[PDB]
Amino acid sequence: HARSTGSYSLVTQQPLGGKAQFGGQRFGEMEVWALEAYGAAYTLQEMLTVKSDDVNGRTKMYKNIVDGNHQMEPGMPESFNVLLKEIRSLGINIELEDE
Amino acid sequence: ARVTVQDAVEKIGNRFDLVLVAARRARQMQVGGKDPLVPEENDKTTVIALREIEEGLINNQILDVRERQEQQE
Amino acid sequence: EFDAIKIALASPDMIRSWSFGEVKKPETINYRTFKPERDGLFCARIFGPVKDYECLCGKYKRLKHRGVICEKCGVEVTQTKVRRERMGHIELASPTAHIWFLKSLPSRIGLLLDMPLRDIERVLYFESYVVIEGGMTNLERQQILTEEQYLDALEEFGDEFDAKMGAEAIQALLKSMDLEQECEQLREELNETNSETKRKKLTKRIKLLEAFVQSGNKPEWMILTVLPVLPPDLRPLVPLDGGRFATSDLNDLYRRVINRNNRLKRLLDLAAPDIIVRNEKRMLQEAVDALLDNGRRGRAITGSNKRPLKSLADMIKGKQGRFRQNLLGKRVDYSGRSVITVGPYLRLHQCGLPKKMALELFKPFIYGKLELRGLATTIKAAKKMVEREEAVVWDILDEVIREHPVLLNRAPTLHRLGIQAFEPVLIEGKAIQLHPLVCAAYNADFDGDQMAVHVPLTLEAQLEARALMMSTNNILSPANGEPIIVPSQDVVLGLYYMTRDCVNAKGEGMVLTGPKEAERLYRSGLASLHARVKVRITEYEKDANGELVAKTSLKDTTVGRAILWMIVPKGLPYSIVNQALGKKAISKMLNTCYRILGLKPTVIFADQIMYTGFAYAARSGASVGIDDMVIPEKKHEIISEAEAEVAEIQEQFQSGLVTAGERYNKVIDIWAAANDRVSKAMMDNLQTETVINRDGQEEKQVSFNSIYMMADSGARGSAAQIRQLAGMRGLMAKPDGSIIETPITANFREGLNVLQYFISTHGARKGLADTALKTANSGYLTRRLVDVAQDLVVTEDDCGTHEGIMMTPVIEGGDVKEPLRDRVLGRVTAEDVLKPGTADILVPRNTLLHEQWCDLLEENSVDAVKVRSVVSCDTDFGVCAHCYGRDLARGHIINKGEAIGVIAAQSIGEPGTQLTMRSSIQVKNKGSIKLSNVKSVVNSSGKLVITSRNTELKLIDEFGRTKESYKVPYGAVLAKGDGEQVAGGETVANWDPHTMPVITEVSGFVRFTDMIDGQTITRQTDELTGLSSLVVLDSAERTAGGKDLRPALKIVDAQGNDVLIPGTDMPAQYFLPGKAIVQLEDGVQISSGDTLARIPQGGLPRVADLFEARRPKEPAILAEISGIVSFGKETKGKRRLVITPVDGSDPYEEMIPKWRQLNVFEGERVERGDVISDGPEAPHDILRLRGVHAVTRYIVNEVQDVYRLQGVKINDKHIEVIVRQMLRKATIVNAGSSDFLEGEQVEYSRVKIANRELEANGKVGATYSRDLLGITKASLATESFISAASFQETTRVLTEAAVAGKRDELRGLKENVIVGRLIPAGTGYAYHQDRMRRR
DNA sequence: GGGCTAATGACGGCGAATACCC
DNA sequence: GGGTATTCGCCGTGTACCTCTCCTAGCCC
RNA sequence: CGGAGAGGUA
Ligand SMILES: [Mg+2]
Ligand SMILES: [Zn+2]
Ligand SMILES: [Zn+2]
Repeated sequence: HARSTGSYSLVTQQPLGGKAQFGGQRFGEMEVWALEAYGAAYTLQEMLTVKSDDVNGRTKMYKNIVDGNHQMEPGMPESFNVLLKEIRSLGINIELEDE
Repeated sequence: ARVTVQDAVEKIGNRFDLVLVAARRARQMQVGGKDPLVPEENDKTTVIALREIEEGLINNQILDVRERQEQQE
Repeated sequence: EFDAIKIALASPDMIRSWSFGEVKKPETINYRTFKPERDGLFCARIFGPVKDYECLCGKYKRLKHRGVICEKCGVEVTQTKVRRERMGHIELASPTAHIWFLKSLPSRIGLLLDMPLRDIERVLYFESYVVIEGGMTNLERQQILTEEQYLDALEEFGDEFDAKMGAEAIQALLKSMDLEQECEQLREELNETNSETKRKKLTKRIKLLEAFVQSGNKPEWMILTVLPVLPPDLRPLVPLDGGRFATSDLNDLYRRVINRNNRLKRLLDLAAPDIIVRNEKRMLQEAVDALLDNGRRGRAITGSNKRPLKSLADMIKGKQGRFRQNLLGKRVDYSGRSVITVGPYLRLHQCGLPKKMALELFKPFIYGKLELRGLATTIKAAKKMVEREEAVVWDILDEVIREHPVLLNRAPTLHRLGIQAFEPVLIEGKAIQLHPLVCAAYNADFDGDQMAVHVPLTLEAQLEARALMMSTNNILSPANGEPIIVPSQDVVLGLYYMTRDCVNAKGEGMVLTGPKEAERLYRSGLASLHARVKVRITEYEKDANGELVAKTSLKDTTVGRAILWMIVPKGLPYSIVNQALGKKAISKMLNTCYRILGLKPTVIFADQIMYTGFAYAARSGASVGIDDMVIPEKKHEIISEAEAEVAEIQEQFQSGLVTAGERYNKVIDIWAAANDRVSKAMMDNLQTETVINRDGQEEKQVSFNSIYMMADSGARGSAAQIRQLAGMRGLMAKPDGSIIETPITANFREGLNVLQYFISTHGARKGLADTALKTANSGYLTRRLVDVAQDLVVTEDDCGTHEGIMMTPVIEGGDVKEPLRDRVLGRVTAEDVLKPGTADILVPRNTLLHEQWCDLLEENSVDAVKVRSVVSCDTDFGVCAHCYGRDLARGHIINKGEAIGVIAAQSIGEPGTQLTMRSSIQVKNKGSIKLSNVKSVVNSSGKLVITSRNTELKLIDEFGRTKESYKVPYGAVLAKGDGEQVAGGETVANWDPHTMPVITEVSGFVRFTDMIDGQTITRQTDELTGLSSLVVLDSAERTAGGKDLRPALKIVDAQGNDVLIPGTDMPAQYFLPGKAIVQLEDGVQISSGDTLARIPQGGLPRVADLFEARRPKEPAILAEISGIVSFGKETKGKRRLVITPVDGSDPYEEMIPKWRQLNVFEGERVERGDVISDGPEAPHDILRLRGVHAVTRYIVNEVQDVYRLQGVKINDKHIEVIVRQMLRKATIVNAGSSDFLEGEQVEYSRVKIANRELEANGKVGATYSRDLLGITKASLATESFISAASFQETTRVLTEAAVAGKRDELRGLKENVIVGRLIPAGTGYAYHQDRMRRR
């Protein structure tokens, strides 16, 4: 069972899980630790941002791969913004800062 | 046709300047222009860039001189 | 793009700035149409449009009207993404106590008001009152009341006094409090008051207060006034397959809250009596409690049946909250997974892959090459083409694979060989073929494991994969330099069969000019595979400066071994192959190949090993039959005689000679002895089974029986498992753990009964459950260790320091367990190595050491090597390069950047599956005698006794080093002395441990000096002889009068004057404890060293307790200060011990629970950090007394003893850097010329870069004290808080970071993983060099 | 049948909260 | 007072799959 | 496209 670009999930713009719902694998937590253990960084950055979460980066990635380029555009993971809207949905002020 | 990148690290011992130098050169050879200075074996520009690393004629300095001169032109 | 993440407290103005409407009505949808309901949770005019760029009434479906809101229904026409971005709010009639500040423990409003939490809960839940500005009354300011007391306050002070109830009164309390006056008052009381609990609570209160004034917050913001609501898309309304809606419980919670608030407004419209609105506001406070954190207050509300529901704290806490579910581990596109299979013909730089999965994964690449070739210009017809799988697409797929790596990944990723990279080769079928040797790295058999593929997209990631994470780049392991390409089971069997010497076969006793004709003979069949034959080989030694020299001769060898010689590359000698080639042998073959010939000969040598091993294992035919296990015929007689012996011991019990437990122990020893007899018998009858002719009569050799080869190769199993397949399987334990008295006599080649099989079923199920829960605690240990050494990245190249720890090989009191070479190997020296040819600069003082230098060290016989360590590294925000030395799994030094904390945590917690969970010395070797911490005297016999407690015996060999070391107690009986020589096995070290000595320093008369008879002592008469002894009893059984009448034994001379001890002017008074048996009586002169009284008397959770650094169940306490010792006040709970320094100040005392068998006397002068009562050694006292280097030496030797007892080796560097991240914090002693507070706890690097420059100018630095926190604790108190939000809790961390306003600068891995930028570890560390060089 | 329709079988640690002698 | 001396809750719990069902049911129209 | 609950895979 595998996947190239299928349905994204609703509460978080993330790939789904399972074979029945046509989803993909889970790059788990210890696998992030494994990539950190190697000196590789770009693999992880396109992993949990471009290939997984950020909608603008992955649509421009799709256009770049069909247009011959190999280039990421990081932006911001959407799930981070979901986390921030939940913590801001508490009684907590948390923001982003200077250039 | 490439199995080990040992000699590439023998020419640049830092092993992370390897990645940045090879990626910068292979980006500048991928999308357009600035033709590879090695014969190719019908292989992608990744292997071409590492092969030109192991010929010694690519490092940070050659890219510095050539990008600076393309800026001057 | 941006920088540090700021956090603060919610202000009502900030809430109203955030929101874009008030939800006044608790509706959700229309549920008759699919349109949303106005001003409910799913509101358009508050949040936004359902569909993209379409108004609700349908006015402006055109993009030309972007921005303008409607007027028929008032909808801001934009995208629907704004319904993911706009929050909302609920105006509240009642102010509301936020729940986290109520019940965080420590409660922030709790200790902020200087008020107990019970009264706060009684105020908030409307069952009490509180005083707001009493003034000139009979009522205190913080005072709480009840209803009749409220009637009293109505009686006497219905005028000017005022008081309220509920959260509004708490808001009035927070508004009615100055902070600067509280600061002055608490600082004065810190200067004045002298009580420890008062000092503790006041210093926490003043830390919170002056941190809060530093913060830009107001305390009444801790009381909620307007409730901010989540966007609707994050709480979305999903319908199931049917006519219902099973959504999140957040919508039900907000529905409850809005109904409760609107009915409270309506009951503030009808002006109800106040008891009903007490209940109503209590319900609203309960509702906000359940919205924020359900279950934190008592019995929790529910949804479906009785099941407690999910809230915001459930969304952020726990496992399945967003950090461990959706941030650190994200599902990723371009992924796949299948069952693994082999395909042995592959090389290790490649893996097999199914065609259909490759056509699934690489779809955009295939699209790109399709419209590059222009067979279809558009993309939809291209997608139909790749759906059809036509004739051209497979050639395109073979184009796009050829040099593109992929990542392979077994799911339980323990350590960093859980993920590698491979170049795919397209294989028919549907399962991933995988190179076999690499399976031993994954610990992945072919039982049905499902490995997953990922595909790197970008060009940098392809270079990372091919350049770092390739299989070729990883042939050594970051555990240690054992190569992980050790072959597993079949190929090692084939090699061990291919190099062995049968005594005679075809071709035995001829000569051959080359291995080529040896292979030509074996493929002919005109010879043996293996026969001792003189052939010619040729080897290539590079003894000169990297230059090949070819030599040759005739060597005696075996023929298959000669065939194997055509595989080894040039530089290896011949003697690597001339042995039997077991698993350890072929592993060190690959190790020497890597150490001599670089990398590419080692990789191609591994490929050729695998090919030839599979080929000649197929040529072997190493099968197994039932006659391949030989039962010894002695076993019938051995079990018969064992049965006779246990009948004899049983009838000796039934006569009444022995006890039951003595019978149990003697019977179980004779069973173990018979078991070892069976073991010796079966091992002989296997390993010399081959008794055959030699071309003469008869000769024995090692046997070609099958299971002896499968055990002697080390392929699978050992003497335990082959013992169970032939001999008896010994003894098994019961579920209580008591070893079973009637052992398992039978064996698996014979039958088993019901009962012994049942007993082994008990044992096997115990083993399986222990492996399950052991993997559980192993996973939790790995998680703690990756979040305690999260932050640490090597950042510099040298720190230029001279300090370092000392390296000696490890000895407990047995063999030298791990020698000096392996601990020294790969680490960079601190100071120069001095050979005992004293003042020979053997190596320079700050250089790397590899294996040739280690042979130079070993043959020069160096005993102690001073070396740099990571805990003593002096790097600002990181660790220098040369304190880390060789990056293991590679040859050279660590590069600038490659982060070690993660490989350290993985290489510690990885073998946790492989772990377990639940007198007199005969000195061995021969050498001269050395003593450490020596103080001795000769007794009356002439023997040598030791007058110091902490004396160690070292055995110098004939070389000069220390090969034996023993812990000698105070007063042992040595037959020899120091400066002398003992023989191999000559008994010298002997003592009586059951009796503590009263051995005398001097000689003289023993009077009865301060010995009161009848009140302090008693007279016990030995019944066996009659020559009795005085018996001093304890402090509580006797009267309290003789408690201060101390027992003493004082030495006087022939004139009766006090014998003067040389060294002082003090006489020889000897004090005694309670429960002693005092030996001598009056009129006898003693010798020096004479007894004056007969004094009477671990697994994986051990590792977890060490890294937590817990106090044990009975902590061995130590001396806190140097000087003479003295006793104190008797039994005010404990017995107090006061050490007075000779020159310093005395007043420290240490209470001792005196039920312990103590060690020190009353008249002893000890160093600080010296033992008082023995037992397990507590780490914190070792740090605050002995030093940093001693405590890191203790932890590394203990945990190396554990991991080496299980036989899986871990190098010390990983443990040491974990120890460094344990004690990252510090505690301030004095402020000095800086501005830190006295009791302020603050991390070591911060105060180090503070006081480093404060000494660099004219000012003076400050004094600190490193305290040794546990792993889970020092993760929390960090510069970041987002790491601690990822680790183990959320409530405590976010309350602390809330009241701090702690500006969270990123600085580390996982923080930069959450925000999704580059990791400042590798290539990202060069990137962050660039970006930090910008600012 | 249906259209609204608004309890109890963990367990170790650990630190904060009181109790209770002295 | 106050220093231990308990007790009273808080909190953690191995990773990654796959298969299946069942989801708000209440209730006076 | 969400969450429970049950079984199995390593
Ligand atoms: Mg398995
Ligand atoms: Zn409209
Ligand atoms: Zn250093």
